[PDB]
Amino acid sequence: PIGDDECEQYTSSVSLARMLYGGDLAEWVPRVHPKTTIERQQHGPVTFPNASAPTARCVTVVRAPMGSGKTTALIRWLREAIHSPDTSVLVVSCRRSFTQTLATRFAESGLVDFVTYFSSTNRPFHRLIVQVESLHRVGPNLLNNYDVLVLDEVMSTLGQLYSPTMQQLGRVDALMLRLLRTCPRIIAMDATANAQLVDFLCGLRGEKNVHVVVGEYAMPGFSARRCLFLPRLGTELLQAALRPPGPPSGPSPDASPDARGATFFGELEARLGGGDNICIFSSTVSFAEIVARFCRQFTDRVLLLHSLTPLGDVTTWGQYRVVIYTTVVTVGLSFDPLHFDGMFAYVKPMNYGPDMVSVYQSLGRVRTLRKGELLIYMDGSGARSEPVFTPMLLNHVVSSCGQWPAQFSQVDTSLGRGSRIYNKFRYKHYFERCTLACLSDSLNILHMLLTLNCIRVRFWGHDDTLTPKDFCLFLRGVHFDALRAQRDLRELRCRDPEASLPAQAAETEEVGLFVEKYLRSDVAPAEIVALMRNLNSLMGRTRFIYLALLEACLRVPMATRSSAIFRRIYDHYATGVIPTINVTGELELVALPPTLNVTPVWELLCLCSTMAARLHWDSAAGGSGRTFGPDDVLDLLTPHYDRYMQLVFELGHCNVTDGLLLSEEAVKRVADALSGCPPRGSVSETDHAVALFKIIWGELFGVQMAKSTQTFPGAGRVKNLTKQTIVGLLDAHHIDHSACRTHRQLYALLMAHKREFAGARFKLRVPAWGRCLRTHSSSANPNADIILEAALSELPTEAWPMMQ
Amino acid sequence: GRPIGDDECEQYTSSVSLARMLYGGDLAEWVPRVHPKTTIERQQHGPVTFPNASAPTARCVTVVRAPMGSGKTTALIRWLREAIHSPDTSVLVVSCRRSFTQTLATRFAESGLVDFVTYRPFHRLIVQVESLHRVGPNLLNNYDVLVLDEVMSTLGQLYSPTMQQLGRVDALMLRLLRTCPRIIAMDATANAQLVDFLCGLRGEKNVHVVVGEYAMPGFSARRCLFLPRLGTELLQAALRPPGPPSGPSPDASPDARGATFFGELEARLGGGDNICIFSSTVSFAEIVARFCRQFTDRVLLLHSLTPLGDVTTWGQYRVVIYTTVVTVGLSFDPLHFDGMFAYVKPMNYGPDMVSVYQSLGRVRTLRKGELLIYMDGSGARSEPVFTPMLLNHVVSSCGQWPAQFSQVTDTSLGRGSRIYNKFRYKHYFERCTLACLSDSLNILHMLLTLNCIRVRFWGHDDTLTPKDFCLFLRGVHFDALRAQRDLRELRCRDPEASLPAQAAETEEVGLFVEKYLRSDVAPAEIVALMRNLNSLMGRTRFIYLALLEACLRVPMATRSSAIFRRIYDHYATGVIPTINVTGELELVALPPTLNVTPVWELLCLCSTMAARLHWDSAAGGSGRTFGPDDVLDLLTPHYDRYMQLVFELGHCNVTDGLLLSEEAVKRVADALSGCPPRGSVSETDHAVALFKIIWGELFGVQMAKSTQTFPGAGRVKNLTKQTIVGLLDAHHIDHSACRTHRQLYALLMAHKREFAGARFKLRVPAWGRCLRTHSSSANPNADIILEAALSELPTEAWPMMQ
DNA sequence: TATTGGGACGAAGTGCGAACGCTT
DNA sequence: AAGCGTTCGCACTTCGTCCCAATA
Ligand SMILES: Nc1ncnc2c1ncn2[C@@H]1O[C@H](COP(=O)(O)OP(=O)(O)OP(O)(O)=S)[C@@H](O)[C@H]1O
Ligand SMILES: Nc1ncnc2c1ncn2[C@@H]1O[C@H](COP(=O)(O)OP(=O)(O)OP(O)(O)=S)[C@@H](O)[C@H]1O
Ligand SMILES: [Mg+2]
Repeated sequence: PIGDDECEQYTSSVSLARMLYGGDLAEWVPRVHPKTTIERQQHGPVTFPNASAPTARCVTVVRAPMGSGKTTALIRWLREAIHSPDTSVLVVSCRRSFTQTLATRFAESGLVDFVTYFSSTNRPFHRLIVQVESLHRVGPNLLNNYDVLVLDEVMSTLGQLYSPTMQQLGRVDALMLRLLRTCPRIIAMDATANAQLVDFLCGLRGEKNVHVVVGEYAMPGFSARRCLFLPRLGTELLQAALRPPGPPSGPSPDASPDARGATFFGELEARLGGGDNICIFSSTVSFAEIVARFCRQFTDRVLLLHSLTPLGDVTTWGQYRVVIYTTVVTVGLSFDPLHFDGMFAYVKPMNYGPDMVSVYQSLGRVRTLRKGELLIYMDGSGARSEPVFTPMLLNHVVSSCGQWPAQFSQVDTSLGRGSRIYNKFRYKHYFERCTLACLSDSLNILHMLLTLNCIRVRFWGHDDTLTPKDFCLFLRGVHFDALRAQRDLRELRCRDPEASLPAQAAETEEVGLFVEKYLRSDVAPAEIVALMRNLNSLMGRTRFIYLALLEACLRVPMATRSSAIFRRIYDHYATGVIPTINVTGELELVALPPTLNVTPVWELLCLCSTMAARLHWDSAAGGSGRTFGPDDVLDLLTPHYDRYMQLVFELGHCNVTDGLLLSEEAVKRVADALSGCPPRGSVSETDHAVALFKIIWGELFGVQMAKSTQTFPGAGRVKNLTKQTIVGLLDAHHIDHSACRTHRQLYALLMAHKREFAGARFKLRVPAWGRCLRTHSSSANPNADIILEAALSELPTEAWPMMQ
Repeated sequence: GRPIGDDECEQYTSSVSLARMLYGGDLAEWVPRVHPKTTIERQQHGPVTFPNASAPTARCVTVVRAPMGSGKTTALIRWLREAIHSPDTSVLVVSCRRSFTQTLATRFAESGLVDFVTYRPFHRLIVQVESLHRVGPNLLNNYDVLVLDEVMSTLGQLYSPTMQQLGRVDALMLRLLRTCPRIIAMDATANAQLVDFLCGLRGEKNVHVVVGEYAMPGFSARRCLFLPRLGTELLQAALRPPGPPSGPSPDASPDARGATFFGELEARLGGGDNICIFSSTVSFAEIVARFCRQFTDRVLLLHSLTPLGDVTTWGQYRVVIYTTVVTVGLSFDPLHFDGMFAYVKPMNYGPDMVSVYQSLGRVRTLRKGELLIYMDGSGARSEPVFTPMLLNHVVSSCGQWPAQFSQVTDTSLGRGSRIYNKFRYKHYFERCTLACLSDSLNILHMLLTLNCIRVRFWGHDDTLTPKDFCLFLRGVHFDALRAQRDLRELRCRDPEASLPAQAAETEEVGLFVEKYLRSDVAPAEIVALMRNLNSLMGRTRFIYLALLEACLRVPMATRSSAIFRRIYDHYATGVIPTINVTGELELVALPPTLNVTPVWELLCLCSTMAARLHWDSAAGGSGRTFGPDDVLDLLTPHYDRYMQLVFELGHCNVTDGLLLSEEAVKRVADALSGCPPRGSVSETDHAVALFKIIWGELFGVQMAKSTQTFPGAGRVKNLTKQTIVGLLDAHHIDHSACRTHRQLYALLMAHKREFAGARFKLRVPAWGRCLRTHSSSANPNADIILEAALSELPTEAWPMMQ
C-alpha cells in the first residue's frame, strides 16, 4: 500500500528542495517585494543591466545555471562599470579556479592581480582578485573603499564561513560587513542564489535598490544531457567477472526477467565492450577501486583519481579510455575538449560524506558528452531513516515570510556567533548536512539541482512523468535492491597490493566517530592507520587510554579535584567502542569495559597531571617543553615520594582485576618493572627517583626519558637567545654581568662561559603515534565533546537531598 | 618526622586571603584603597545603629555588614520609624529567609497597615524573595524606601534549582535598584562586589558603608574548639553488645593529643550536662544517638525524615540531635543547654559552610559557652582550590572575581541578565571548596571569626603560623582516614528505620539522580527504585525506557546513526547503583554493545507510535485514549518491518550486551510465542496481541481499560472547558439548541451509546514516573547541555578535500 | 651446531654570520 | 637613518632504534 502519508511527504520533500535552492524566485520576489523588479531570461546567454546609465539599480543579484556564459556577461559589464581609469574595484571568489583564471582572462582592463603573497606595499591595492579563505592577510591594505563589488558563487562565498578550514573568522566577517554596505555598486551571482539572499540584500540597501535576474538557458553540453536513475546495481554480473569464473552449471535463480530493471554494471559492460570512451564518478573510494578492477577486463587503459593519488593535470584525460574520479575534481578545472561518450555515477549519501551540492559541482566537470548519456545510481544502504523534509517544516516555512528555523525545528543554550552574515545563512549548512540521513530528500535535492540546469531527469520505466505513487514505489525498490547487494561489496573489497587501506578505513562511520572524539581533525589517514594498528593490542589500548585521560585532566583542571567530575570524564573517554586494525589488515571493533572503582586510577592521574604541568607538557608539540636534570626529577617526586611508591606498588596486585586499566596483563607489567628497581635506600636518592620516574611514565603512558643536546637549559635553543632570557642564565651561576647593552655582546659573553652549562639533561618524548591527540593547545571548531568539557568546567555540583 | 619548610606557606596564606575576600573581611580596608569618595564607619561598642534617616546627612543608599547577634532588626526598627513620615510614604521589605516573613509583620508595633506575603493598594508589604515572580507584577513601579534584608541570601535564593521567572526577576530587582531613592541592605557577609555593584548603579559619592565589630555575650561570644581526634576506639568499646564488656588494650596508652570527640562528649554527658548535637550527615547522627541511649533515656533525634518539632519542645531532653532542618525554622532562645557539639563533613553533594554556619547559630545561648567541632576530611583528600594563581589574578584586578576555576573563557546559558552574572562567582566558589579540607576549614574559621566568636584549635592556645596549621591539618586527615573503618563496621543495622537517609548520602547515588531522574525526588522513592533495579529484567526495562524518552527530547537521534551512538553510549553504558535483597547498596555495570542497530531500529519505531499518542511518562503513560481501531493505525503504516524486529531480536545469533542479553532474548522469544500466525484470525486482534508484547515486555508498560465516558476527558461530576463543545459536532449532526458550554453535556449523554467501543490507555509503572522527560522543567545539568549540542550542531565531513 | 656486536639512518639540536623590522 | 632586539639558513653531529651477519 501507499500508506496515506506518502502523498504529503513526497510533495513536502520536493517543495522544500525547490525552496532551499531558489527554484521559486520568480513567484516569491514579485509577491513579497513589489518594489524589486525581476528579469526572466528564457533563451540565450545571461545579460546584466545597463552598466553605465543612471537608471539601473545599484544592487543586482543573479540566479543563473552552471554553463550559461556568466563570466562573459561579467566581462561585458565590468569593462563598462569601471567608469574611469581611476575607478577602483574588488572581486571575491570561493573557488580556486577563478583566482587563476580571471586575472589571466581579463584583457579589457589593466593593473588586475590575483591573491596577495609578496606585493605588500605601504596600500596601492585595486583590481584585486581574492580567494575568500585568504582574505584576512589582505584586509588592512584595502583601505575600506571601492567603487564596484563582484561576488560569483556567492552562496559558496558566504558558505565557506562554516568550514573548519577558515580561521580568524570574526575579523573577516567584520570586513565583509564593511564592503557590503553599498559604498560600491553590488553584483552577486550563483547557480543556487536564493530568497534569503534577496531578502538579506534588502536588509543592507533597501527594497528600492535591489534587482533580480533569473536565467533559464545553459549550453548544449547540459541542455541536451539526459540523466536517468537506474533501479539496481547488478553485482551478480560483477561477481561473474571480477572474480575467477564460477562453476560450469547451476547459476543464480533470481532476477531471470532482468527483475524488469537495467543494472549499472550491466549497462557499463555494453559501452566498454562497444569501444566507447567513458568516465565514472564515485562518491566513495571503496567502489572506485572496485570499478577500476572491473574495467581492466574490457579495456586496459584506465585512470583512477582520488585524494591519496598524486597530482595529475586534467589535460592528460585525452589519452585514457576510462577515467574514474571522486570529489577531488571540485578544486580542479573543467575538461573543455570533446572526448567522453557518456558518464556514470555512484552516489552514496552518508553522514560524513559529500553534500549533494558537492556531487553536482563534480558531475559538471566534463562539459560535452557525445551521446548525451548520464546514468546515476543512488545507494540507499547506510541512509534509510525517517525523512527530514516533513510537512511539519513546510507549514512553518510557508506560513512565515520564507524564513527557515536555525535548528531541526524551532528551538536554546547556544554558542557565541558571528554577525548578521554568519547567522542569516546557518540554516543552509544545517539542512545540507541533515538531509544526507535519508535517500528520499537526498534524491529530491539531487533531482532539483539537475532540473535547475535543463538536464532532462528521468527514472526507469516512467519516460515522462511521475505521480507520488510512482515515486514511492521506486524507492521501495532501490532501498532493498541496494541493501541485499551490499554484502557483495565486502567480498569483492580490495585485499590486493593496490588496496588503498588508509582511504578504505577512513570511509567507515566507526572511524569517523572516533576521529571526531579523540584526535585533531587535520590528521592524515596514513597516521590514523599507524595508530589503529597499535590499539588492537591490549597493551596498546591501555597506553592510549591512560594518555587520553592525562590530556583531558590538563584541559579540564577541575577533574583533578572533584571525584564526581572525574567519573563523567572517565565514562566518556575510557569506555565504549574503538575501531582497530588487526594483524591481517582487516578492521575490527573493540569494546572497552567499565570499572566500578576508579579511585586507584584517579589518584595516579591526580599525581601525574601536576608533574606534567611542571614540565610544560604538550603531546602535540612532541612532549615536554622543558629539559630537567636528575636532581629536578628528585625535586618533582620528593613532596609525595612515599605515595608514588605506594601507588606504583598497589597496581602490581590489585584486589580485583576490574575493567581495562586493572586487567590481568596490565597489572603484571608494573609488578615485573619493580623487579629492576634498586631497593629503597640501597642507592642515592638522585638515582632511585630517576628509576621510579622512568617506571611510572614508562609503563603507564609509554613515554621515554631521552637525553638532549641543549647547551643552555629551558625551552630555547642557542638560535633563540633574547635580551630577557639571557639574564636568568646570568643570575644563576653568578656570571660577572655588567656587560655592554647590545645583545651581540651578551651572546659573546655566554659563548665564552658555555662550559658552566655542561652536565646531563633529559626530555620526555611521546611515542610516534599519540603525537596526534587533541591537546590543550590544539584549538578547533566546537564538537559535542568540546561543549561537554566546557560544561564540566563551568557548572558546579548542586546539592541533592534538599530542604527546597 | 615530616618536612614542611616554607613551600606550603603560600597555600595557607592564599587560602585564608581568598576566604577573607569572598565574605567581606576587608571592608574598611579596601574601600579607602579603591573607592575614596564612598563614606565608611566602624561601630565597636554595643548594638549597631544605622545613620539618622531624617537629617540632611541621610545620603542615598546604605549597606550594612553587621555580625549575627548584634541587633540588626532592632536597628532597622529605629531607622524605619525615622524613614516613615506621613502614611502616604512608600516602603517595601525583602527577605530570603522564611523567619522574617512571620516575624517582622508581627513584631512592628511602631507602624500600621504592615502585612506579610500575599495569598494595587500594596504598601508596607513584607515578602519572601522566592514569591517575587507572583508578587512583583502586582506591585506599583517605585517605592520611596527599599530594604534588602540578608541581601547576599536574598539574591542568593535567586540561584536555587526551583527558581521561577528568573529572566524577569533579575530585571525587576534591577528596576528597584535603579530608581528607588533610599535603599538599605543588611547581609552579615556583604562584600566588596556588592559595594562595587551599587557604586556602579548609583555613583561612588552616594553610597555609605556600616561595619559592625561587636555582638552580644553568649549569642556570639562562645569558645569554639576544633578537635584533632574522633576517638572511635572508645565508641566501638562503648557500643559493645550484651554479654561481657571486654578488657582494655595497650593501643589505648598514647596521649591521643589530649582530646577526642567521644571522650569529651562522654566526660560532660556523664557529668550531668544537657547537650545539642548538630551533624551534617544523618549516618553519624544515628550513631551518636546510640552512644547516649546507654547513659540516659531522654534522647531525641530530629533528622530531615522525622516530623519537625517547634524548638520550645526542646529543653525537656538531655540530648537533641538534629541535621540542617533548622535552616528554615526559628532559633532556640532559652538558657537550657550547657554546651553543644557539631560534626561537619565536606562532601560534593552536601551542604556548604555558610549553611553549616547558620545551622550552628539556631541554638542561641549556652550555660558554659562551649562548642566543639570535628571536620571529617575523609572525602576531601584533594589538592587546594584557593591557589596563589587565583589570589594574584583577583587582587591585581581591583578585586574582581573570575567566576570559574580555569581562569579562562562558550556555552552562553544566561538565564538571568545582570544580577545573575555579577554574583555568579559566589555560588561557584561555595560549592567548589567542599572538594578540599583546608579551604573548607579556612572558610568555616572565617565565618565564625567574623561573627565575634573566639576560635581555637586544640593545643595551640596563642596563635597559628602556616606551619602549625599544616601540622594540625595533616593530623586530622590521618585521623578521619583510620576512624572511618569503625564507622563502617558500626552501622544503624536497620531497626525498621532510616534506609533512605543511609542511602542518599552516597556520592554514587547523587550521580544517578542527576543523570536519569527529576531532582524533585525524595529518598523514600529512590530506595524502592534501586531495589527494583537489582533484577536483570528490571535494569533492562529501565534503560529501554530511558532511551525512549531521549528519542523524544532529541529528534535527530531517531534518524542519524552517528547521533544515536552518542546517546546510547551515554544513557545505556557505564555504572549504576542498585540495592540488593540483603538490604545493602551494590554497583552494577552496563556493558557496551558493539552493534546497536537492533536497538536503534526498535526505538525508531516506538518513538513514532509514542508520538501518535501523547506519551509523557511523568504525567501518566499516554495523555490520550485509544482503541483497537487506533492500534491498527499505529502498526499498519510501517508494518513491513514491525513484523521482523520483535521476533528477530529473540533469535539473534550472538548477544553483544545487556539490551540483547541471553536472559532478555529468551524472555522476549518465550513471551512472543503466544502470537498467532497471519491466518484464521482477526487483523485487529493479531495487532493488539503484538502491541501488548512490544510495550509490555521491553518497556514494562501495560494496558488499562478506559473509565472515560467520552474520548479524552470524560468524568461527569463537574465539567471542564471545551470538552463538551469539541465533541458535540464531531458526530456530524446539529443540535441547534444553545451555545453555553455546561448545560450542553446532556446532548453527549445521548451520544455516549454510539461513541462507544473498546478503549484503553498505556500506563507507566510505579518506578518509572520519576524519569526526566520532554515535558519537564529544570535548571541545566551537563546532560541537558549535551542534548542541546547534539540537536543544534550538524555533523561535518571528515575525510576532507585537503 | 650458537647467539649477539657492529653498521644506517631519522630527528632534534649547535653555532656563524646574517636578515627583518624600527626608531634618531 | 646606524645601532640594535627577535629570529633563521645551512653545514654538522649526537641519540636511539633496526637490522643483520658472523660467530657457536
Ligand atoms: N578557462 C576558461 N577558458 C575559456 N573559457 C572559459 C574558461 N573558464 C570559463 N570559461 C567560459 O565559461 C563559459 C561557460 O558558462 P559559464 O556560466 O560562464 O561557466 P562558469 O559559471 O564560469 O563555470 P566554470 O565552472 O567557472 S568554467 C564558456 O562559454 C566560456 O566562455
Ligand atoms: N528569633 C528571634 N527570637 C527572639 N528575638 C529575636 C529573634 N530574631 C531577632 N530577635 C531580636 O533582635 C536581636 C537579635 O537579632 P540578631 O541575632 O542580631 O540578628 P537577626 O538576624 O535579627 O536574628 P535572627 O536571625 O532573626 S534569630 C535581639 O534584640 C532580639 O531580641
Ligand atoms: Mg559562476
